[PDB]
Amino acid sequence: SVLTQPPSVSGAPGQRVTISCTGSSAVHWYQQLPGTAPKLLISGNSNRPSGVPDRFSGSKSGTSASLAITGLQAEDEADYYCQSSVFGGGTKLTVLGRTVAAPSVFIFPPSDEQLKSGTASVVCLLNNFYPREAKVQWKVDNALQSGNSQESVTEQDSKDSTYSLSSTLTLSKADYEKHKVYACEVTHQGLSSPVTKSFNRG
Amino acid sequence: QVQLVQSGAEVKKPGASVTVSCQVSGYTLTSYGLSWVRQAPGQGLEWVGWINTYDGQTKYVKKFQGRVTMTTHTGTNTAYMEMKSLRSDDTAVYYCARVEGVRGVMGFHYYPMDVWGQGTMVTVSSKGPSVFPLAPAALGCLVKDYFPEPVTVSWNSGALTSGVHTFPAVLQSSGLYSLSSVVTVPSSSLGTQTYICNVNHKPSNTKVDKKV
Amino acid sequence: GLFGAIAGFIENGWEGMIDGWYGFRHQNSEGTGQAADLKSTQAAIDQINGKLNRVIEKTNEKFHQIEKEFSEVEGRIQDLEKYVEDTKIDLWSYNAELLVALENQHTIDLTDSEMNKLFEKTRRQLRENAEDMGNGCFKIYHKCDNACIESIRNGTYDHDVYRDEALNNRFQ
Amino acid sequence: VQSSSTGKICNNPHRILDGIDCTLIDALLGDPHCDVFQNETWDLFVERSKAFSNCYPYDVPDYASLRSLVASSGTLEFITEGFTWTGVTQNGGSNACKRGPGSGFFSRLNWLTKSGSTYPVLNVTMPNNDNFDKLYIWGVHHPSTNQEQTSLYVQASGRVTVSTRRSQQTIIPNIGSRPWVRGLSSRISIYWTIVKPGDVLVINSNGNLIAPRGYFKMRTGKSSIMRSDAPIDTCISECITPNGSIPNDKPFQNVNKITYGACPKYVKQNTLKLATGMRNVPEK
Amino acid sequence: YDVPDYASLRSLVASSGTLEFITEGFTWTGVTQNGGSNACKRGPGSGFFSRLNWLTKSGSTYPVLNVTMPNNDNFDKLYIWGVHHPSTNQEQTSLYVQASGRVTVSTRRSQQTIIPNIGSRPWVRGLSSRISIYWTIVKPGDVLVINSNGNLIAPRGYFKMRTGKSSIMRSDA
Ligand SMILES: *[C@@H]1O[C@H](CO)[C@@H](O[C@@H]2O[C@H](CO)[C@@H](O[C@@H]3O[C@H](CO[C@H]4O[C@H](CO[C@H]5O[C@H](CO)[C@@H](O)[C@H](O)[C@@H]5O[C@H]5O[C@H](CO)[C@@H](O)[C@H](O)[C@@H]5O)[C@@H](O)[C@H](O[C@H]5O[C@H](CO)[C@@H](O)[C@H](O)[C@@H]5O)[C@@H]4O)[C@@H](O)[C@H](O[C@H]4O[C@H](CO)[C@@H](O)[C@H](O)[C@@H]4O)[C@@H]3O)[C@H](O)[C@H]2NC(C)=O)[C@H](O)[C@H]1NC(C)=O
Ligand SMILES: *[C@@H]1O[C@H](CO)[C@@H](O[C@@H]2O[C@H](CO)[C@@H](O[C@@H]3O[C@H](CO[C@H]4O[C@H](CO)[C@@H](O)[C@H](O)[C@@H]4O)[C@@H](O)[C@H](O[C@H]4O[C@H](CO)[C@@H](O)[C@H](O)[C@@H]4O)[C@@H]3O)[C@H](O)[C@H]2NC(C)=O)[C@H](O)[C@H]1NC(C)=O
Ligand SMILES: *[C@@H]1O[C@H](CO)[C@@H](O[C@@H]2O[C@H](CO)[C@@H](O[C@@H]3O[C@H](CO[C@H]4O[C@H](CO)[C@@H](O)[C@H](O)[C@@H]4O)[C@@H](O)[C@H](O[C@H]4O[C@H](CO)[C@@H](O)[C@H](O)[C@@H]4O)[C@@H]3O)[C@H](O)[C@H]2NC(C)=O)[C@H](O)[C@H]1NC(C)=O
Ligand SMILES: *[C@@H]1O[C@H](CO)[C@@H](O)[C@H](O)[C@H]1NC(C)=O
Ligand SMILES: *[C@@H]1O[C@H](CO)[C@@H](O)[C@H](O)[C@H]1NC(C)=O
Ligand SMILES: *[C@@H]1O[C@H](CO)[C@@H](O)[C@H](O)[C@H]1NC(C)=O
Repeated sequence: SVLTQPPSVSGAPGQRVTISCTGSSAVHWYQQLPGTAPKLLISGNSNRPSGVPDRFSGSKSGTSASLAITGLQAEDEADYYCQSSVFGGGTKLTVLGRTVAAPSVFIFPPSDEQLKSGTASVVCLLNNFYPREAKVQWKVDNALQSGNSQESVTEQDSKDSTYSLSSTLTLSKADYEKHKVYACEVTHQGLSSPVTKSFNRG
Repeated sequence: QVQLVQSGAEVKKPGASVTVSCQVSGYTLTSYGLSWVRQAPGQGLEWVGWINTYDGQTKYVKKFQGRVTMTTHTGTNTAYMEMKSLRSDDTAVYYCARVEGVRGVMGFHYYPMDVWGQGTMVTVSSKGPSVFPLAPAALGCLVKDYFPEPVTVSWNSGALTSGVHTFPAVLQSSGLYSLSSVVTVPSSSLGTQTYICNVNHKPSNTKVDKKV
Repeated sequence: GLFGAIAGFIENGWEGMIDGWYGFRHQNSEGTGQAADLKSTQAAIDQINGKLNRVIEKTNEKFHQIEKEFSEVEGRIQDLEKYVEDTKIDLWSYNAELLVALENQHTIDLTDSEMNKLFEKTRRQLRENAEDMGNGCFKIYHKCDNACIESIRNGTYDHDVYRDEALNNRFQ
Repeated sequence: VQSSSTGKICNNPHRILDGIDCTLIDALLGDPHCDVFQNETWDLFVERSKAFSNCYPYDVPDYASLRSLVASSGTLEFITEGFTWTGVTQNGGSNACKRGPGSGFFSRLNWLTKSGSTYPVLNVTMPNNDNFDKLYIWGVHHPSTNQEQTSLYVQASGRVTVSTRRSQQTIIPNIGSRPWVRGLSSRISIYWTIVKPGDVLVINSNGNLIAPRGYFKMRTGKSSIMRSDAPIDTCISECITPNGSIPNDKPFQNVNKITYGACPKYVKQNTLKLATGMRNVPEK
Repeated sequence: YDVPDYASLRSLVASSGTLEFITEGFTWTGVTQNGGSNACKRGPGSGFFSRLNWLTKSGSTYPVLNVTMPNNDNFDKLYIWGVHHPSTNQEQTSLYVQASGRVTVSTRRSQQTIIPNIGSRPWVRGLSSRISIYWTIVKPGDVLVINSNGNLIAPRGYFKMRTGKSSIMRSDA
């Protein structure tokens, strides 16, 4: 058996969120609040245990079960797993507040220590972008590279109600020196024309 | 009230063996089977095994066969899971969860884990967080290559609180974690003065203060 | 294998035979042909189709019985219940083992007998016109075309009208 | 030999009764969390391993016999009779057995205590004028302290005698401390009496009586009880084991020696091949 | 002595396959321990069963013994206790100040109470009094409570019960 699941649904309070799982072969849905033991949310693909609100629901159709949360509150934001023994990949339910913004890009050259570490890490930062669904395509010597960038996005800040990302990829010491100019090409929803910020040593 | 109370956090060394315990309360241990589920730090739940209380028959994953042993002390309503030949990858939170079937069926095929323990953080590793500067505006610190996830980053511990963004740690093919913390600074203040970032790592017990 | 037909003087099965269980392969001037014998196959299948309903008619219906799993330790009565159940289980396991062994032995003997019966029936049709070569295959001593062969398989082989030619071919 | 099971109990053609958290005796006595099982009937009572008791700590001498005969009767149909307890307080309860928000007791048992400052020698009777057996479940209260014994029952040592034309059964309650169960050191002992048609029941007690409220209509039939954690399913099967329902097309099975219905016979062998063909001699 | 349900006790002891006896610390307050008799001569003097404790009155009183032992181990414990039936009422009150004691041994799940009687019995080895031997099995996580106001032949410990291939046979071979 292998379980599959749609990951990282970013939703606002008061809406409906649908999470999927496709058992290849009794699926149960658990929720893990941040820093707390998992909790049983529904069993038998439909039945809800004692203590959960009626907004949680499950629906099995053939070999694909789905979990629906309606009018979700603050406590419903957590990570959700399906179980059948094997677990699901996981699906983070964040909170979303509406605040239009535009990314602010900064590029920080690698330090000398990681060059001698044999692991030269190049990072690019986008600060205060609202959608959080933007994907940034890295580019080295104006050539795209994939399978190396690692992306990290902070949560929603009540002060600003926007999001920040730091994308980072690593190269070998020989591979780092050979490359001429480093950058990361950003594709954004709130920002129309893609922005380039590059740098070179010197 | 039904409760599962687990042992305290364990810090071991690779190649050792660890024993986690789960004391049940509010019901009889032999009425319910007991599953053990691990969670690596930020890598999702992973089913470890299942003990059939009242007859002692087990079921482990092929990944854990031979090096995990589950037992029940029915006198004290306790269950024990010992993991031998500890590796670095075994650093995780372990949960005991209660499953229903013990007679006629193996419970975990048909029933959910309706009651969980608080879990114990079995950490078998130690690695120092290497700190690097980040300057070109904005400036930050890159924390790299530490195994146990809980690491805090401050800036003089009272200086910088707004404009600082703590990106949660990210994996690596080597199995070590890395994060970054960057703060915007007024363009005049970037050249006149620099700040110091304090990276605190309790499991490796390392506190590194570095500038820019 | 009491008659030595199957795994005996036949010496080989026919994986190309899918029409039935027992059959003929003929070779004459026209060319090699193959057919299956429906009567013998049907007889063997009929004798095999049951063979377990005729001893264990069906499952009897049991509703309330003794307890067979015990938590505590009582003593005499629990010992007696355990003993009774163990005795019943051992006796029924022996019954199953012996029944299956006997049925398998009889099935093997039955199919061997059907093969031998087909061989003997064919040999009796060819009174003096054919000779048994010993490998389960008959040498017929005259012009025997496909109509002749299908008459042999039919069971209406007219041995009288080939007797002179066959006898002349055999004894010169 | 049928050596595998689907793992689920088919709910047809047999009237299965899944006992959620209730044992047969707990549903019989009338435990609060067993109130949903009143007047239930079954062909097979499936008793889960997770069942627990949540009422006054009781004890059934010859527990196996009562469980067996109640399971065989195949019904929990309880007919309330008019018992006349004169001079005693009825409907006693305790905080160990919380029905609703307040104290309570078994719903099929009547805890009689002293009224005012006296406890008369109860002497009641019920005739069996119907043509079925009646099952009467009564009890005897064992208090923890002599002070409690005299505070509930003015006598220093009561006794309970329940008798019919053919048999009698007398219990002398004792006073002593017992292991702490659900906040109490006192116990109930559960006894039963079967009144055959045309017989009479006489209850004579001078203290420590947990009287019946009526009778359970006994029956004869194809009913039984099974201990299994297999989940019930919507499906057809004639043979039920604790491992679930199994097909009875094969004559023998190796799943479980505990069976119900038109089941195959249990054998120790995991496989028995029956030849349905001839000796296999392949080419070459 | 006399064992009600002697066959059951013999069967379960034989099945356990061991006589391993673990002495427990029982606290009998206000009674005299290690009673003995001249019918059971251990050494040159009077004695008793080595696994049983004959408790008599101390001074001129016999308090209501109420002791407990929890089973915190993961094996069953077998407790062998007894009830003394005296021959004469004078002997009953001389050993036990009460005119009629009783012995109740109980666990969370079961209880077992014996009312000793006083009467003359056939003369066996110089005595008309008897011991009645009862047993209790305390499963793991259970508790044993012994409440007696007289006529108690208390246990000294427990026999470690086991499961296995053991049995008993009557044979002179
Ligand atoms: C249908 O369902 C039934 C019921 O669920 C299934 O039957 C079970 O099947 C499994 C798998 O085959 C059996 O597990 C195997 O057990 C053997 C050893 O078995 C012997 O002990 C069994 C258990 O005894 C303990 O529990 C009983 C009941 O509580 C108790 O009376 C005992 O005294 C003992 O209790 C001790 O342990 C308790 C729990 O720790 C404590 O509370 C207690 O205080 C004691 O310390 C016993 O049941 C078994 O069989 C008896 O009963 C069966 C009836 O099923 C009967 O047929 C037998 O003849 C016996 O009379 C034995 O006495 C164990 O060696 C196996 O281990 C294998 O695998 C492990 C790794 O997984 C390896 O390390 C081993 O080397 C070995 O390879 C396995 O665990 C289970 O015993 C059996 N019975 C029950 C009641 O569960 C059946 O399989 C299902 N069938 C299908 C087709 O689905
Ligand atoms: C004859 O001898 C027996 C055995 O020695 C005595 O029985 C004991 O009686 C005492 C009280 O008389 C019982 O004590 C009570 O135990 C309850 C159960 O506690 C257990 O479980 C809890 C978990 O729920 C554990 O925390 C605890 O450590 C025990 O393992 C307690 O809940 C009771 O607490 C109540 O009273 C205390 C008193 O201060 C309060 O502090 C509490 O908050 C609460 O209000 C209480 O402690 C004991 O359990 C009995 N043991 C047995 C084996 O039955 C008889 O009393 C004695 N009789 C005579 C006449 O001498
Ligand atoms: C209720 O009724 C019963 C039965 O009638 C009485 O029980 C009898 O009690 C008397 C004494 O009270 C017992 O007598 C004793 O018997 C002992 C056994 O002797 C038998 O075996 C020896 C062989 O060893 C034979 O020689 C003998 O004939 C008997 O067959 C004797 O050893 C005792 O002897 C001691 O006392 C006498 C007294 O003089 C001395 O001479 C001896 O040397 C020795 O010191 C004694 O004789 C008798 O056995 C009991 N019978 C039964 C069946 O139990 C109860 O006493 C009575 N109770 C009341 C309250 O009335
Ligand atoms: C076989 O024989 C039957 C009757 O003896 C006859 O009707 C038939 O034509 C023959 N040939 C066949 C079936 O090919
Ligand atoms: C049970 O049945 C009896 C008679 O059939 C009836 O008097 C009683 O009210 C019923 N009780 C419940 C709870 O159904
Ligand atoms: C019997 O064994 C127990 C524990 O094994 C020990 O404490 C005791 O001294 C032993 N007694 C004898 C007589 O061997």
